[PDB]
Amino acid sequence: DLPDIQIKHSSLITPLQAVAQRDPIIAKQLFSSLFSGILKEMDKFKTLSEKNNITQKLLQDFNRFLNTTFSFFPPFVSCIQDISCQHAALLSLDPAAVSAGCLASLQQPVGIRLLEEALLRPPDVLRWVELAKLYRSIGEYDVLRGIFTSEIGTKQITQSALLAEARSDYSEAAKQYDEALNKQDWVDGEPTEAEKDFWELASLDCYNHLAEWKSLEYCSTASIDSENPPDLNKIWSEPFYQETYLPYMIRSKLKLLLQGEADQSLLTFIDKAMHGELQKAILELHYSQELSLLYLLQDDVDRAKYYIQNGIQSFMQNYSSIDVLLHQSRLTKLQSVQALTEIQEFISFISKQGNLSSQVPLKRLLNTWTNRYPDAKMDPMNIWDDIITNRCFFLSKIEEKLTPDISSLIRSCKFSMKMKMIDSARKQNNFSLAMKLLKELHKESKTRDDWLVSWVQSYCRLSHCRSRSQGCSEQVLTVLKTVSLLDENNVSSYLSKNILAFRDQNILLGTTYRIIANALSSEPACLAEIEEDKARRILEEDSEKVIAGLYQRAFQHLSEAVQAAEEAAGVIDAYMTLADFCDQQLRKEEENASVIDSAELQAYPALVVEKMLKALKLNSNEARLKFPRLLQIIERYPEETLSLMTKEISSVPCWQFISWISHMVALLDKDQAVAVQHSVEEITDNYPQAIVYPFIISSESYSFKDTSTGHKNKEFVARIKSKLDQGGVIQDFINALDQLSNPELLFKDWSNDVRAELAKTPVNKKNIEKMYERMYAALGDPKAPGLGAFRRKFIQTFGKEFDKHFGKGGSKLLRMKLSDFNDITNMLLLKMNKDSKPPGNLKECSPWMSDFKVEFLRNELEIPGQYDGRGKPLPEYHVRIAGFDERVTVMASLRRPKRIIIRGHDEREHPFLVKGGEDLRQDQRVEQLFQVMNGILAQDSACSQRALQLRTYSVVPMTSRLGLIEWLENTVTLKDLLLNTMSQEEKAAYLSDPRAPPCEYKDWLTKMSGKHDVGAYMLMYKGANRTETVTSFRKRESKVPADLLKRAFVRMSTSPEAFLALRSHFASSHALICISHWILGIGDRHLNNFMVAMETGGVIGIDFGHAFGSATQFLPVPELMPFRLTRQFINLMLPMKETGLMYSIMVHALRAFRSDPGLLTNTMDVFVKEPSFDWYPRQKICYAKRKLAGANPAVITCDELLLGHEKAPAFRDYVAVARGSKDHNIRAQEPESGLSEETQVKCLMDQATDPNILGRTWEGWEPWM
Amino acid sequence: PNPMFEHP
Amino acid sequence: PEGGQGAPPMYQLYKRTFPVLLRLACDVDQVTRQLYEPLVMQLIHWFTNNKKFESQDTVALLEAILDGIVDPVDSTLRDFCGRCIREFLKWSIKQITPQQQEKSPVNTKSLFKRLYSLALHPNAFKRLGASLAFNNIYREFREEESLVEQFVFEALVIYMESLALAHADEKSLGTIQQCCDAIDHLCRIIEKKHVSLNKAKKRRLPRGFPPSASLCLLDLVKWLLAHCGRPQTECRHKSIELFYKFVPLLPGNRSPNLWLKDVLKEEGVSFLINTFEGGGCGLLYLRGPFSLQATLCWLDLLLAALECYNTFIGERTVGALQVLGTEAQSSLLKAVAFFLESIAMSPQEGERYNYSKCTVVVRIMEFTTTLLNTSPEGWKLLKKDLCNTHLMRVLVQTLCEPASIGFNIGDVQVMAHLPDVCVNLMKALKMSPYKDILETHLREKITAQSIEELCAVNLYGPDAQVDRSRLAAVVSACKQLHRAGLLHNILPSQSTDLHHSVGTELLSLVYK
Ligand SMILES: COc1ccc([C@@H](O)c2cc(-c3ncnc4cc(N5CCOCC5)ccc34)c(F)cc2Cl)nn1
Repeated sequence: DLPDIQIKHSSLITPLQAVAQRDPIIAKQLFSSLFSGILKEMDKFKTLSEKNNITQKLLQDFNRFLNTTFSFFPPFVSCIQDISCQHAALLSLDPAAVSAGCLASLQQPVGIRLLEEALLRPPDVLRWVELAKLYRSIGEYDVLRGIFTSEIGTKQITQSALLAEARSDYSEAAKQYDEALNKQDWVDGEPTEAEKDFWELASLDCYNHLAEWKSLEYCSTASIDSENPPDLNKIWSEPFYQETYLPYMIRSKLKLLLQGEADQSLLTFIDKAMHGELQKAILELHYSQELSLLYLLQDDVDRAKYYIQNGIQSFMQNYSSIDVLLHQSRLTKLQSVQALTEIQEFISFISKQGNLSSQVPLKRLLNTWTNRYPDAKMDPMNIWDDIITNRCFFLSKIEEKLTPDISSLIRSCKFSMKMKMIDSARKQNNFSLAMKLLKELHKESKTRDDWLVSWVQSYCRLSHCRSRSQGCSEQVLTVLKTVSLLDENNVSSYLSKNILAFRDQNILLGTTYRIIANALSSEPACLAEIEEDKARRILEEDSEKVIAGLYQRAFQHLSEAVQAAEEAAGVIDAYMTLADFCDQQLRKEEENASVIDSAELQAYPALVVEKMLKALKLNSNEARLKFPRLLQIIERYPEETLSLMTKEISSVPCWQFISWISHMVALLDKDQAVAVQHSVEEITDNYPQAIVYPFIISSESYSFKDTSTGHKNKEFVARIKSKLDQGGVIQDFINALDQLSNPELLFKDWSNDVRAELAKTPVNKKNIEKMYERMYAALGDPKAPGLGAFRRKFIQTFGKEFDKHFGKGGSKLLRMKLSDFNDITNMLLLKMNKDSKPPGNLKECSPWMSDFKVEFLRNELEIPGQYDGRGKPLPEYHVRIAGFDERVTVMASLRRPKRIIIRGHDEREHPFLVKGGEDLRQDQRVEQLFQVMNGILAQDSACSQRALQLRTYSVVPMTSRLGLIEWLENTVTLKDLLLNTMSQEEKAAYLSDPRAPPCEYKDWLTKMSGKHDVGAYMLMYKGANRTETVTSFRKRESKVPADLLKRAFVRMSTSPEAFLALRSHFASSHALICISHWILGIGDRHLNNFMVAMETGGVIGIDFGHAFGSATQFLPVPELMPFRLTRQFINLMLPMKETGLMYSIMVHALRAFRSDPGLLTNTMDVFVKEPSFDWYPRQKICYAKRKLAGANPAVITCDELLLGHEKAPAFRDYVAVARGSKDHNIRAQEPESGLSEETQVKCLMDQATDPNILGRTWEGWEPWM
Repeated sequence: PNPMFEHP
Repeated sequence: PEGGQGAPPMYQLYKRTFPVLLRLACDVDQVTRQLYEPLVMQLIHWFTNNKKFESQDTVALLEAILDGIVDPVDSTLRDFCGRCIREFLKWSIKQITPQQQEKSPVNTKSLFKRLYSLALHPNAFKRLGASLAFNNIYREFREEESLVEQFVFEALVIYMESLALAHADEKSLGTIQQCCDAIDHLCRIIEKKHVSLNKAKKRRLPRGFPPSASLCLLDLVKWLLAHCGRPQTECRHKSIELFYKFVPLLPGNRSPNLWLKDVLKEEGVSFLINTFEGGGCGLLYLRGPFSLQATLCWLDLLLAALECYNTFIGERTVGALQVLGTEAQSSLLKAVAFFLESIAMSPQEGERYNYSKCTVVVRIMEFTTTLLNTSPEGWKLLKKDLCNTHLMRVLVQTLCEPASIGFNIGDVQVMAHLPDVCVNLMKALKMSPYKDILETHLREKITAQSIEELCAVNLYGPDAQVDRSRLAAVVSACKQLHRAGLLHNILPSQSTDLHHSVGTELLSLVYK
């Protein structure tokens, strides 16, 4: 009847053990918990000496375990390793054994955790090398930058080889590893044995990725012995040899036998290894597939059957024991399944006699194989090579046991599979392997025609791909070897009829010409200087006509490709590769003045618009992101080719523009507001909720001209206005949302307005009369709001209180005209606060939401923050406003916003935030810029593998001085997370102790500057020198706990791999928002402008009040840091530092951002088209362009500091601190601009982490934490 | 001893 | 442990433990079920307690159950969670004190608001969950009165609206059955409650009603009169059934005949046309099969009007002459004739149009049989309005070879009821003043010499296509004729012999 909680221990212990005896994962957790609890208990008694003896015995036991196991059972190895992680006396386990164990069982996260905990508490080069090995096995080349510094006593060449491996450039990597191993002098010292082993292992890995089986075989067998080495038992000796050379020796020899090698050496080794029982167990448990293929070579089909079925059993047993949240271990475990099952299919096909007598079964098999491939861009090339080599061997076997065009039939399949592998290799940037594979395939390419054209097309696009990395004068060479054969006839009945191949040929030719011309534009004649038989090729006068003709032929081929495509997504690429090329030409000519250039580029502006609108007709996001460029191309060409865009826009889906509505409705007051009217008008009726608010802000100020055709311009706006508001539900919703904002704040609004009109000088006409309406209407005579809207319950008390001074205000202050006395105004505002009762404390402060209670089909509110752009809106599923909560809580700011929490029709509860005092158009434009970024960010391959995406909330401006912001669920500010991660004692010490940094910083400023308040900074800059500030900052930050973030992430992680995932995601997200907030320069990144999603660990940026550089340009104390990279953030990444993951993430993001700077620059044009309340706009965009085309961050900081704090008491010291020391900071030792992505990030983080800066910043910024 | 010691 | 810190708030564990408990209480295995179905039940017992009422844990349990009902595929969860809701109501009214069930989210009124929000929703599964919940709690709150009067009227109308939403949802997704059974359960409750307490109180105002403070019963039937011409098929159907079972049980027990007579005489005859045509009174491309949803929607409105007072004239409420005299000026007969004009004429929605085109022709035939089987006879108001030639060609093409007007052979239940309506129409026309047109029409394609010509030289073999399909259709049509009593009227014998010559020859054919 009720739960019988009166339960035994046996009824809990017994089932616990019963499950533990059934599931290895539950057994692993049970053992870990029991062991940790026992070792915790034995701390009470059993004092130091005996317990140290116990832990030493345990450490020896675990070393034993890790060194003696041969079947690396993942739960067992992981249990041992995380038990070791949990106890400090047990950390120093065995870095070599830990590495081998957790790398042989795909348990790298726990080993990484263990080695990082051991590297905490003469650099430990061995542990660092093992950690690097573990990280490298995962990928994680981002982390392998803060590992291999010279300050861990390690050579430069391993760093260079690893960063060569970061790009799939294994040829250079192996070429440097073998150089390292064969370098004798070594005049810095002698590399440690661990680093030598790292070089050899990485060399074997490189020769694995690059399919040189001869080199891999040699390098794997050359270490054990020489003189035809006896890999008969030597590998089984020296247990180091079994996890290092045995896998590679077997793989190399097998993959080499599979392609025809007669050699009967591996077979003997395997035969005599099966005599033993340990060797047989190792060899069957871990390979079971090499054995299958080896015995298929010997035609021993039955042993292949046994070994492959054993291998499937092993896959199953090993996969089911990998823990569920250990992704990318289950992925790599799953990547072998296709090879396993294809060996199985080959055995089944070759066994059944119904096959290999006719040809239909072989044809079906070839078909299925040609339609079954490993994934491109995801499956690494070892998997591809396994699949393709296995299939080639199978086809060879079937061929030689097929007596009854079959040779051509299978050669076609082999050709297709190898071409597919080559495409995949090119996409993954294994250029060396792609080139090699193309080489030995360029013999059968010509024995057919389609094969020849496919081969040359693949070759030339491969050359284009590898062109990007090369600087110049070399990429022209590489792409030039393409046109010499890309011009082959190929019309011999094939390009004549085959449209797709013609299109591809044209696009590739145009891209080659574009590459050559851009390279020669970069270096004008430097490339042509080194040219002997190339001057003819570039020439087909010498300075600019060459480039003009190159662009001309590129445009010709590209337009040919578009027209060929016009007769899907095969046309989208052509449309966009024309639009971007022509627009690139347009921007190129934009920064120069000429007439013949106009006459030659006059064909482009219309062509770009029409092609890109055709792209938008199709579902394209890469074009939808290019939309605001289509509006600057009309404002620049309004006397021509404008009606063309009207024709194109007329037929484009209605919703395809919901993102850019604020762009459009900011144009319906200017002369070319046509070409938009159709789209906005059909939006207004098709989706009458995505247009309401943007149109309300826009129509609030058009200020038409009515000079030529203003009548229709008003008419369209007015018919839209009538089309909207669907009665008065939206308008009175807005009005009620206005009359809970503090009236005092609206009152200082009018105060600042009037103080800027009459009290300065009586020369302003009719503005006083224009404002006369509002101050009677709002916070004036209490009858006025009752006449206008729902009279708030305060304004009658206001009129009663504001009667003695308001009498003269409304009687004689209409023409007060004294303009020099405002003390009465100041005191009346001050006393407005004496009797002020700001909080509503409940929802009767606005009697329209409190009693909303939807009762009629009143065009339901449909809660804002929706219509995110992408896709058809489907307004049906959008949430409607069912009501409002009774309680509203007010956020502690001077502008004192309220966060209301409103109930949707789904009866769920949607928190929100109202602030009716600010124009949030800037916050809306910043958020849509973030949308643009994480759109272009989602196109770069590097930024896509890491899944780099900004997190954005919905900012919906109701009207000027009234906005609505979406409150994201279950996120907490960074400051609160840090605070509640602390203990009570340290919380009290940090908050309520004058030795704490909050009080120490103020006392420092006071004692050195003599000022107890603001302005002590202006003198402090002229005061304490760099050494003093740095010393004070070091001592100051040495007083807060140094692992708050680490503790917070441990406490919410419940696992080793989970902690790594959360920490890496936090660091990745934070570095992304750092670089993004720098590109468009956002300041005031204090500890509350960061939210942490307590469900994912991601970071969210908040409160873009200081959108572009304005915390350094319009503040008493300026901000000189680019973003927030402070002590806690670095300490999160120990034992690594902020030169690994964060640096690499910022470099990838910056490369994606500067690969096409046009997007952001074009997007930020609304700031000048419709400037907001908070010369001015053009300069901000110019700065954003300049720090996006490569520019030293300190230079831009100094420029903004010049523009804002010129002729300041300490301006020169400001710029001195900002620019750097030239002997301590890399940002001062670099050119002003023309700067690389990597060097720019170097300087950027140097500025971010600078005690000469951080030691002297605004106190509220909380620099120490 | 059936140890929850109470009953809801 | 103490209330402050010794009581650890296990809300987070509950949020993730309750759903798996429900999933496990009902999955497949016997032993698991006997373990976990009770455990869930006494969990609901414990959490619905004056001690644990108005607690975050109870809210978590309720949200878990409600997410259980409104869910994708797993069927057993839906009904087990419905039983869970039933137990929740039972023990949240049993263990509780009545004056505490006021503001806590466990309150029955709040739960019903959640159910209603589920009902009105553009997802089929949420509406199905609301229907299941009511189908499980109906036995409660009716044995507990004093709240039936508050919101039974509110619940019934919005379940009707839920069914109206289900109209466009999908083809019999399983939500029409549940919603209809829900309103059925609510019918036999309301039909036993204000029999003697039909008092105009300020009961909870239902959606779609004009604001009022006295809504005892007459507003409901008046709303029915207003908008039972809706194009929502099952919704409209249940609405008219509710009308006919709700016009009794009124003060005076007055007959629907005098109800509709009084309504006509008090509000005008066109009251029964606008309400019975809605937006259908206010189209060439419909001749060809158009994928446009507007065509299907207008077909829907046509059918709604065609069936709405068709039921009223099949009943003795008001005859057709009153509602089709020179007083309505409707598009009824105009639309009928325009429809009959060119019905005979992507494929995927081609059949979508074709089926809905074919679901009305049978409605015209039953409509005509209704007209012809009523006391107010007289073809004058329908002499040649729809009853002209092309209606008869429709009848003859649905009598034989119905795969010409689009009747899909796949619809087994449609083409099994079809002979019934054909025979009923023909046997009603046998008494009609205009029967000769039927005779001539039928003679045009089925007659003796037509039989012998169709009785080709070869009938048995691999020629299953033509020699054995048209003949079978003709045989079926002749069987329908025999059922109607019109075998000889179309196929007479020869005066010379006494045996039916056609029958004798057909017997000889089969025997030989
Ligand atoms: C305990 O939380 C917090 C957080 C911050 C603070 C003060 O920095 C703070 C922040 C703002 C402010 N401004 C602009 N956008 C915002 C957007 C916000 N979002 C959107 C995304 O989802 C999460 C919430 C939140 C606050 C926003 C504000 F107007 C007043 C204050 Cl005093 N105080 N308390």
